[PDB]
Amino acid sequence: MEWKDIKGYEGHYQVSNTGEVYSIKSGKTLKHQIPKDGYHRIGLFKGGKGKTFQVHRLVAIHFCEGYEEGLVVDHKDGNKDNNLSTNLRWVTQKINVENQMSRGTLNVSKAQQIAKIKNQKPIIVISPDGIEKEYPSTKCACEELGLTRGKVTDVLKGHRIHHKGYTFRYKLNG
DNA sequence: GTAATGAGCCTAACGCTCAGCAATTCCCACGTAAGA
DNA sequence: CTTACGTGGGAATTGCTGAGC
DNA sequence: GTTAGGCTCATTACT
Ligand SMILES: [Mn+2]
Ligand SMILES: [Sr+2]
Ligand SMILES: [Sr+2]
Ligand SMILES: [Sr+2]
Ligand SMILES: [Sr+2]
Repeated sequence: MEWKDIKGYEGHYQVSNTGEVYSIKSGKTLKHQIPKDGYHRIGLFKGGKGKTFQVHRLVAIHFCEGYEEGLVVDHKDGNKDNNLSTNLRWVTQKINVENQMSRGTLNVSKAQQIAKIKNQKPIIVISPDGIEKEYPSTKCACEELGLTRGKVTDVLKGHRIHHKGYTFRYKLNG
């Protein structure tokens, strides 16, 4: 098990390729914090003030060739508890995602399902006769009243004053 | 003693790349009324 | 006849969203 | 994936 001195904290702490962070003045080795996001963190103190660090970055920074600005540390096996240096590697955020893609575990349908709902802006229609009705979306209205979306939108933005006799205005507050 | 520190624990944010769908932008086509 | 103006389509863009990193 | 800051309690220190 290889040990190296934590750069910028030499003489105070040390790190091992297995993911162990040892303190010299404290005598013992810092216990890993494992939050809800599941990444092991620890706090390193320097001159009274202590900062929070990610165990896997510390390992990667000290035992992994490939570090370049903006790069991100990846856990090859997806096991965030496996922090051996051999399981980590400096990768490009694009590449880290492409891997999820390959494994087919990147989820975007959940966002889409919630966007189809959340992108709707309630509008108010005004008939030539004066009667008004509030619809859930410009789309919904156009369909019910046989209108064209491009048009209805133009009126809503003030680019056109009316369309097919009706006029439109957004429903504010809600 | 009292007080500055260090180890543990947590919460809060924010960026990457994704790809379906509502909202938008706006170039076009037509019929009609106005211009030279 | 040659422009303008008033409509009404609809094709190509934007922007939003929550997940697993 | 990434960083910051907060809180508690013990450890040490010593105003
Ligand atoms: Mn990964
Ligand atoms: Sr909405
Ligand atoms: Sr919205
Ligand atoms: Sr365009
Ligand atoms: Sr004439």
